[PDB]
Amino acid sequence: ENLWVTVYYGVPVWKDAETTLFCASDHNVWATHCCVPTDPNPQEIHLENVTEEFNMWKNNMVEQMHTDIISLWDQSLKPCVKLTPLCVTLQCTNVTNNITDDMRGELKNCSFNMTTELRDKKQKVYSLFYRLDVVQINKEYRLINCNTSAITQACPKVSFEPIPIHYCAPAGFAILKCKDKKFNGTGPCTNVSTVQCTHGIKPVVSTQLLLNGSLAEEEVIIRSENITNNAKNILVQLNESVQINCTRPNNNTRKSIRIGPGQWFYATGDIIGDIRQAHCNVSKATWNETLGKVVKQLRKHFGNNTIIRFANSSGGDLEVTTHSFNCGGEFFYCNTSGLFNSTWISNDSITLPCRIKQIINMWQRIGQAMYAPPIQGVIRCVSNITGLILTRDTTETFRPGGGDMRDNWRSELYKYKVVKIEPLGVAPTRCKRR
Amino acid sequence: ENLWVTVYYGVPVWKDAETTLFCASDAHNVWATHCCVPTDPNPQEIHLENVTEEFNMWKNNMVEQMHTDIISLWDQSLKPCVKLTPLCVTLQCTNVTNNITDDMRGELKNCSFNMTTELRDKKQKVYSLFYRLDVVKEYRLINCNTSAITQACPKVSFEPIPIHYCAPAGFAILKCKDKKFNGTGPCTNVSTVQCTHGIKPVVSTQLLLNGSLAEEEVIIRSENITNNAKNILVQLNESVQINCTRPNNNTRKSIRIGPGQWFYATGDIIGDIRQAHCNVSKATWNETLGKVVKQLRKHFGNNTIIRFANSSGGDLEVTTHSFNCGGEFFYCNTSGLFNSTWISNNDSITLPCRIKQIINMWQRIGQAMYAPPIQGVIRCVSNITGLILTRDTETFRPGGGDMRDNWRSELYKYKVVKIEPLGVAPTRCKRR
Amino acid sequence: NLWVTVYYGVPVWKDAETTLFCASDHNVWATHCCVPTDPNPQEIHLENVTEEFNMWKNNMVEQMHTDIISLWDQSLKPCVKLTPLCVTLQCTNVTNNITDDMRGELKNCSFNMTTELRDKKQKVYSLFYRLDVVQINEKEYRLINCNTSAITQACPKVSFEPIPIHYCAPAGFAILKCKDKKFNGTGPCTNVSTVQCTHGIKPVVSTQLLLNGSLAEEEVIIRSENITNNAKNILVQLNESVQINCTRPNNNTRKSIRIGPGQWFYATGDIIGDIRQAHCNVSKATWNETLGKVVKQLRKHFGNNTIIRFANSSGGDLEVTTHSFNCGGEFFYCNTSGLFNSTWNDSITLPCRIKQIINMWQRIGQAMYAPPIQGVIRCVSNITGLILTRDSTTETFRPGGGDMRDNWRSELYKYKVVKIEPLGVAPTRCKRR
Amino acid sequence: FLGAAGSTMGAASMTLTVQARNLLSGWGIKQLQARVLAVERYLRDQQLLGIWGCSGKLICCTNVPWNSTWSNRNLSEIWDNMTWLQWDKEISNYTQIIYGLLEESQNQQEKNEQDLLAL
Amino acid sequence: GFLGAAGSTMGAASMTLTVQARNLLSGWGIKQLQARVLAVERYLRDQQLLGIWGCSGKLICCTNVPWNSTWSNRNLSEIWDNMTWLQWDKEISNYTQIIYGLLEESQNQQEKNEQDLLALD
Amino acid sequence: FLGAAGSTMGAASMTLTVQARNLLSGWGIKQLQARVLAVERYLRDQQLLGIWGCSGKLICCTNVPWNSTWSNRNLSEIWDNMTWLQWDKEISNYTQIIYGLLEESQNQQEKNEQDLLAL
Ligand SMILES: *[C@@H]1O[C@H](CO)[C@@H](O[C@@H]2O[C@H](CO)[C@@H](O[C@@H]3O[C@H](CO)[C@@H](O)[C@H](O)[C@@H]3O)[C@H](O)[C@H]2NC(C)=O)[C@H](O)[C@H]1NC(C)=O
Ligand SMILES: *[C@@H]1O[C@H](CO)[C@@H](O[C@@H]2O[C@H](CO)[C@@H](O[C@@H]3O[C@H](CO)[C@@H](O)[C@H](O)[C@@H]3O)[C@H](O)[C@H]2NC(C)=O)[C@H](O)[C@H]1NC(C)=O
Ligand SMILES: *[C@@H]1O[C@H](CO)[C@@H](O[C@@H]2O[C@H](CO)[C@@H](O[C@@H]3O[C@H](CO)[C@@H](O)[C@H](O)[C@@H]3O)[C@H](O)[C@H]2NC(C)=O)[C@H](O)[C@H]1NC(C)=O
Ligand SMILES: *[C@@H]1O[C@H](CO)[C@@H](O[C@@H]2O[C@H](CO)[C@@H](O)[C@H](O)[C@H]2NC(C)=O)[C@H](O)[C@H]1NC(C)=O
Ligand SMILES: *[C@@H]1O[C@H](CO)[C@@H](O)[C@H](O)[C@H]1NC(C)=O
Ligand SMILES: *[C@@H]1O[C@H](CO)[C@@H](O)[C@H](O)[C@H]1NC(C)=O
Ligand SMILES: *[C@@H]1O[C@H](CO)[C@@H](O)[C@H](O)[C@H]1NC(C)=O
Ligand SMILES: *[C@@H]1O[C@H](CO)[C@@H](O)[C@H](O)[C@H]1NC(C)=O
Ligand SMILES: *[C@@H]1O[C@H](CO)[C@@H](O)[C@H](O)[C@H]1NC(C)=O
Ligand SMILES: *[C@@H]1O[C@H](CO)[C@@H](O)[C@H](O)[C@H]1NC(C)=O
Ligand SMILES: *[C@@H]1O[C@H](CO)[C@@H](O)[C@H](O)[C@H]1NC(C)=O
Ligand SMILES: *[C@@H]1O[C@H](CO)[C@@H](O)[C@H](O)[C@H]1NC(C)=O
Ligand SMILES: *[C@@H]1O[C@H](CO)[C@@H](O)[C@H](O)[C@H]1NC(C)=O
Ligand SMILES: *[C@@H]1O[C@H](CO)[C@@H](O)[C@H](O)[C@H]1NC(C)=O
Ligand SMILES: *[C@@H]1O[C@H](CO)[C@@H](O)[C@H](O)[C@H]1NC(C)=O
Ligand SMILES: *[C@@H]1O[C@H](CO)[C@@H](O)[C@H](O)[C@H]1NC(C)=O
Ligand SMILES: *[C@@H]1O[C@H](CO)[C@@H](O)[C@H](O)[C@H]1NC(C)=O
Ligand SMILES: *[C@@H]1O[C@H](CO)[C@@H](O)[C@H](O)[C@H]1NC(C)=O
Ligand SMILES: *[C@@H]1O[C@H](CO)[C@@H](O)[C@H](O)[C@H]1NC(C)=O
Ligand SMILES: *[C@@H]1O[C@H](CO)[C@@H](O)[C@H](O)[C@H]1NC(C)=O
Ligand SMILES: *[C@@H]1O[C@H](CO)[C@@H](O)[C@H](O)[C@H]1NC(C)=O
Repeated sequence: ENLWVTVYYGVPVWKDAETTLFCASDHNVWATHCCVPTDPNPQEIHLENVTEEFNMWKNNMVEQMHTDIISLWDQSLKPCVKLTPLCVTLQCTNVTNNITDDMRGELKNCSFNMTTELRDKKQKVYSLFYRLDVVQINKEYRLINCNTSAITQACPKVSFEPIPIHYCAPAGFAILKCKDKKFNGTGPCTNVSTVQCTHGIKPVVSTQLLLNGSLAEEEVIIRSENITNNAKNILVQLNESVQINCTRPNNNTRKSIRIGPGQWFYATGDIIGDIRQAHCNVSKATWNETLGKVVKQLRKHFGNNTIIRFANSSGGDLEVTTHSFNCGGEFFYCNTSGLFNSTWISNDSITLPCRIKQIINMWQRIGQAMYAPPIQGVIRCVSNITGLILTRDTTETFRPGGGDMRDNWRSELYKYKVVKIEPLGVAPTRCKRR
Repeated sequence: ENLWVTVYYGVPVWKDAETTLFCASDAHNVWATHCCVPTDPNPQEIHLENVTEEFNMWKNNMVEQMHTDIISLWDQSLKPCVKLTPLCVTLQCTNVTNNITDDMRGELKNCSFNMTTELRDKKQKVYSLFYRLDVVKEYRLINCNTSAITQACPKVSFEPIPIHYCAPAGFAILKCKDKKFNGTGPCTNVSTVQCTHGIKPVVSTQLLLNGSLAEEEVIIRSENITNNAKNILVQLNESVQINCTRPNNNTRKSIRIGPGQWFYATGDIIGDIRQAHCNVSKATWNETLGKVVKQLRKHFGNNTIIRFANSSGGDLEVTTHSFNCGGEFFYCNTSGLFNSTWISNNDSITLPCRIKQIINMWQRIGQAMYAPPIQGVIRCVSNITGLILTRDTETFRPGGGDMRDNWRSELYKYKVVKIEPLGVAPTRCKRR
Repeated sequence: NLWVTVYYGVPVWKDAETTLFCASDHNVWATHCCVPTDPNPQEIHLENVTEEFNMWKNNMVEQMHTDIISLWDQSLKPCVKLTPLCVTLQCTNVTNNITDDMRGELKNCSFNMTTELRDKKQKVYSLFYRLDVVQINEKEYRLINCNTSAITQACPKVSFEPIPIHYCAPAGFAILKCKDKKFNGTGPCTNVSTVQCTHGIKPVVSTQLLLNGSLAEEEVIIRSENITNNAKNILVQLNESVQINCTRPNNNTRKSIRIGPGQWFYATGDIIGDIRQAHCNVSKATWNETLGKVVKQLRKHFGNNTIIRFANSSGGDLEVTTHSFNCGGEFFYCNTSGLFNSTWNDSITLPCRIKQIINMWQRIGQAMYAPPIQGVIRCVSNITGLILTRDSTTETFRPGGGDMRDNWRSELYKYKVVKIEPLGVAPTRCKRR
Repeated sequence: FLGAAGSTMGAASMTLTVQARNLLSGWGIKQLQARVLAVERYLRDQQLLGIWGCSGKLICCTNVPWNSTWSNRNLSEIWDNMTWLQWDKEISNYTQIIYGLLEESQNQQEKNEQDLLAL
Repeated sequence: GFLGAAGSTMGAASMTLTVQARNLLSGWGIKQLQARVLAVERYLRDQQLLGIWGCSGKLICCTNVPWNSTWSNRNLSEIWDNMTWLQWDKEISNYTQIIYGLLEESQNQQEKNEQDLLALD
Repeated sequence: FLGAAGSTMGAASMTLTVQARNLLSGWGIKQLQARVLAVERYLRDQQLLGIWGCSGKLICCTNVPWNSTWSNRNLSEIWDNMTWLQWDKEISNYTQIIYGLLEESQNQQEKNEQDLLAL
């Protein structure tokens, strides 16, 4: 009867939105990239009496994190030496040395003729290679990727060590965070707070096992888009970490070869001391308890009258059939088949042998290749297993999987949503102009 | 007399201006990865009731803007492609005599050469076919003694699609709707639009293909028709249909150059080897020229003779008609369309064509593109919507020239103006 | 009693560092400095302003340095990389019309190189200066900077002649200028004006002596960060110019060599007529009076009874040991020891050497090849200052520098960039409503 | 900052300056695009408030009557039992109508002011 | 519609100020970004100027600067009707800066006068 | 432009239009950054004046009293005998405190206007 339109500005409302996020932090590629410092104060604002709907599989923050890592990774390799001049026939024989375990035949001693600083001359050089880097054509060999792409040597001073990255909203935007300790992955969430920046997320790249992520507050949280449709990956988050001790035991050196006028190649040099197999150690008791925790929670979706079995998985690609792990400066491909072979019906340790690969084709791309410079000395890493990526095949059987990469970030970004602030609006009041 | 200054904001006035326009499109094409902004169906036009705007197509900066953007786009799309530097070796060539239906006599050649392969320590012997226009028994390619030849990526299409130019904020585009607008001077039926009608970026020579038609009669336009050194653009009232083909069933041979580097060579030809040609309706063409003649006489006098004849600048950019038919480069002989004397007092026309693969485009000579071969048989059917004519009784000939003249045939009705919303006028009030 | 009142448009500022832009009026600084400026001088005088200025740790200097390096490098991007020519050379010591002073200076070098087709070769020859040719470690020679880096040929149509450059503030910023004459690079300055753009500064590249630029208003001005610290340079600005004229008296020819796909290398061709060494002429009387003025104002920091003596350079590469007079496309390395031998007919000549493969800005991963100029070069320029270093009862001064920032501090010392902060608060006898 | 969200409409209006301030304050082309957009969004809202005669205010009262069509709820049951998110959803289909009406009203008001000043 | 009133008389077009104003602020890609920045700068220069003159927030601002017959010696009947804004803009183009300067001076004086009136309480 | 910078504040207060009118009017990434920042700084000041209720004015009086804490100098020695640069040096730490008070005052005033207009 006597109500009039009053216009208000600064109204605390929003809409779901897709915008551009920027990073912040605290010769690393991400330290160079994330030039914006974070505020030591999280500035987290609790929102009382709200029920926000979240969906981790529809979250565009995932696409940006993926896009940003690909872009950064590639940009950092642009101003580097190409190894196109190394795509020549190699003459390779097996390394004869004090070689133990089953490493005999794993390494080869390759000699070849490459370019020099002088256009009129070639030089005879040699280097060591792992079997996984070299393809036989006969003692005649080629590097594996010379038939599809140029191989770029990564710049030796560039560090790809993951450091925490914080994603921050631009002005006019905000990030809502779900604090429900039991959050499903989809649906309404109570105890939602607003933040400016996310917690730091380390851009760790791996398959099968997820290393150095966040832990669940209680039990195991099992999240998948459908569960029923076994084609989807299951992301399993643990409330306890499992420590894994990894090493490359050989004492390596480098042989620096000049290949042109301001360009050089780092060859794997002679091995100092005996040759041993690379491997990872997982405490057995901890691992068996961890699976028991996962299986108990997994049963909630299948029944408490069933059987849960694990498989060693399968595939046509080392990136997914083995545990892809980046330790220090070298890429490991570890055998987890003895880690996932139990069947669950209701001091000791397991050693996982690991293979080392030097020519890397990341992000499942074909047209690009990177040569990982060899690392001097002996390599040791200790990592935290914080979660697993599993797939499913009357007994149910589960196996290690992943490799899409996006799934390695969904596990950290599932609690965040980006919204757009819409500060202008109207409502009826008793107040009239003039 | 107590009159005071009042300030108004939102005043509907403007100034002539130049600015940056952006592209939009409807719905692997080189322009589809550019014109990422959708257009508005029913874009809305606003008629201005009492505006007599002065337009000038030959001073229109939009032509320059369209031209520079096309050149830029063209070059940018060829950057991430395979260079053919490794093919600048000598060739050993013989003629193809394999069921040639006469009149080639070496136009198509069978060549072989020493080129690179997967490893740097190896070489390979390869075979390919070439067209005579691309080749200098010892032969070289025509563009290996200067610049470099880059192979166009087989994955990018250069098919023209409609391009709409749209004004940025603060600007508007005025469209001239007057009947028989001749390119310059005042225009009465002026309307404001946000974007152009959609122009296909066709790159033909001599004849203007797939453009807009005149609605009442043929329109003759030139900057100064009496100068005898300007191109005359002719906008036709009706289209003339032309059927163009390359009848030979070809093949594509894939040759490795290096590490992910591939060359697409012309392979063997299946079936008889025949000449490319275009079929122009004769009756339509005879009527079409008669209409042009009637209109040209309005500028030259009722007692003159137009006299059609062919051009002489034989660099194949001026004397022949370029199409980009199927992405192929035809270079057709149009002299048979222009030899007649008009005095005031099916029987189709067949034009032979000359296929060429190494193209120095946009009259530049510091760059060259190699057009990958197209397998199968090519046919295009298109609409002749206009002509480029020149003159020197006085004789008319097909012209040719810089691309700005083709694009100016569609942008001739549009002008860009800057909106100036702030202004002042007297009024009977005071601030207090 | 007093209420807060807020004002906007308040004439105050803060020290600040921001990005300045280039303003002007086929040069390398053309097309990259497209804002015409100074149609009318500004110079707004600020009465009763005593601002603090500092030549050292200035921001304008760092940007000028940074921008020049960037521009310089950008200009070479589209030109020939001289991928070939690291082949070895077969060189002959040229004696034809050469005097004893230049024996071994020029070499006639022949070599194999590629051509238009990949599997074809050609034999060419050209002349080189001794400075750019090193005997191979294995009559066989190589170019110096060929074994460690690519040499980009300088673009034949790009002029690197310095033109005046004006630096201009972005909106919201202003440049304050110190008009004092006794300022000496630091401290509070009385008579400060505000400008939008600096005076034009010519980006002249040099070492030891400062060439074309401004003169001191009254007397010789000696500026140093710490006059007592022998690790610092002394920039001396003269109040009088000294003319120097340099020449390369050799009627050169150019030999164009085709590389690969129509790329061209411009080789030094033969020499028409007599072959003679490059040199520079400096007026003797002017130079001796100039030093007299420099020492008179220098003794003020050491004592009226101390002895000042001059000496030549201590060591290092030509970039620091010799004068680096830069002519329109040529790099001269001139011997200045003859200018610095005193203790405190009518001309002195300085011998000069010519180098073509240039490593600029003290960098070693890049090199540029300066193509030859035909005919004879004659350069006339003004000496405006010196870069000196110091190292009892007697002090020794020597030519120094080489840090390009020193050649820019000498023009930018009077300017400071400030940020305008128009909002502020004060009390008043005025309350709202 | 959305700290008042979830509180009722009559409570939330107490913080309008908090939300307003934080709207503006907060390869590299990526950041310029983000910054330019933030500015454009800010200005669009300021232009609307200005064109409706609400320049400089966070709360402005107009002369456009409330239509029971848009909402037939009482004053109570809007301001005390609802938050802004709920309100925004209930009348989200009328926003463009209200905005058009507000612009028409301001134009009429300014014309009347000019004619009054004329006396 | 936008510019629909362009051919109408000055006193008719006054009813479409809203329409023109609401469309000014926006209703290789580097050039798109440059265009967006400039559109904002143009918009802001006009808004700043209205602020300086004390016309902020209004489409129609009545000031206290008298009209000079020198700028244009015409009656209201010769301006508000029988004339479009385009014609007017040309007619007084050469006095634009004079008027703008006068408007600035007036507003500055008005602000000082108001501060003094508030003080006298 | 800044001609009054060395002058008495009581004189300098009359050149406010001169400084304000020169704030907007006077390598692609660097130029865009320069332009975007100039705009951003301008808008930050305009938003802030709006929040405090001083939009559209170069000179405004508010309802926040002056505290002796910020300055115990008398009035004559503030407006005379001192420049704005000197005044700025005196009021440095007591800046954000004023801004907070100005915001609080304006919020109370807008609520009061809305309630008064409902009678
Ligand atoms: C999970 O987090 C742990 C702990 O941050 C990661 O292991 C650590 O990796 C760094 C970098 O490789 C090692 O630092 C090294 O220090 C020596 C000097 O002590 C230096 O010479 C090397 O160049 C390097 O900077 C660090 O020692 C190592 N920590 C442990 C306990 O071994 C681990 O890699 C992360 N997991 C994954 C999958 O990335
Ligand atoms: C004038 O416009 C006509 C169309 O109205 C243009 O001809 C058309 O060109 C396209 C592309 O070359 C042809 O489509 C192709 O068809 C094959 C077989 O179906 C397919 O494999 C290709 O991927 C592609 O879709 C289209 O059929 C053809 N239309 C006609 C009637 O022949 C003509 O080229 C334009 N004029 C000029 C000068 O460009
Ligand atoms: C200091 O300033 C003087 C005076 O501006 C500079 O002298 C000028 O130097 C340029 C480049 O060497 C000379 O340009 C050439 O002139 C000939 C004339 O025939 C022309 O054919 C060439 O194409 C080129 O344009 C210019 O003539 C000369 N000016 C005079 C009066 O001699 C001097 O180079 C500056 N010194 C330094 C170190 O920058
Ligand atoms: C374009 O000009 C015509 C006249 O040439 C305008 O027509 C007048 O419209 C008003 C509308 O209220 C009538 O009262 C007049 O009687 C009409 N005059 C004549 C001679 O018919 C027309 O309105 C103008 N266009 C615009 C947009 O204003
Ligand atoms: C993890 O969850 C289990 C659930 O039974 C609980 O017993 C255990 O204490 C939890 N561990 C930690 C570290 O909180
Ligand atoms: C890793 O090595 C440390 C060495 O002190 C040891 O304490 C820890 O238990 C080991 N972890 C595993 C999983 O074996
Ligand atoms: C191809 O035919 C032409 C016909 O004029 C002849 O001149 C040429 O020599 C022939 N080519 C070869 C390799 O025989
Ligand atoms: C030409 O065609 C005939 C059939 O008409 C066929 O027998 C002959 O082999 C063909 N010749 C060539 C060179 O293909
Ligand atoms: C390869 O080079 C040799 C050099 O004698 C030549 O005889 C042979 O014909 C070449 N191969 C090809 C395909 O031209
Ligand atoms: C403008 O449109 C009207 C529509 O009736 C038409 O009669 C008139 O001839 C047109 N004017 C011109 C110059 O084409
Ligand atoms: C048009 O052509 C005539 C021919 O005599 C010439 O005199 C005139 O100058 C030309 N005008 C223009 C504008 O080119
Ligand atoms: C035009 O050319 C044809 C042959 O293509 C010829 O028969 C005809 O007589 C020519 N006509 C004229 C006017 O030259
Ligand atoms: C060059 O040749 C002359 C011949 O008389 C000789 O005296 C001189 O020492 C030679 N110089 C060099 C560097 O070989
Ligand atoms: C070119 O190479 C041949 C290879 O036998 C060699 O004999 C000749 O001396 C070289 N020529 C030059 C100028 O280096
Ligand atoms: C430079 O000027 C400052 C001003 O205080 C003075 O103290 C210093 O001694 C001067 N230095 C020289 C070398 O003249
Ligand atoms: C060249 O330098 C000498 C130095 O003695 C001087 O006398 C002469 O005038 C100078 N020439 C020019 C053109 O300045
Ligand atoms: C949430 O609801 C309770 C009543 O159940 C009320 O007391 C409290 O103030 C509400 N919180 C907010 C933010 O309004
Ligand atoms: C709103 O109006 C309805 C009309 O039927 C009435 O029943 C209801 O009690 C009113 N609610 C309030 C809060 O006044
Ligand atoms: C402005 O001055 C020019 C001087 O040539 C004159 O032509 C023009 O008509 C004048 N405009 C006005 C509005 O008086
Ligand atoms: C500078 O100080 C003198 C002192 O007498 C004063 O008269 C003059 O007005 C002041 N200058 C400015 C710009 O206020
Ligand atoms: C402001 O004035 C009050 C008056 O009671 C005083 O108590 C307080 O200390 C003063 N200063 C500040 C910073 O509040």
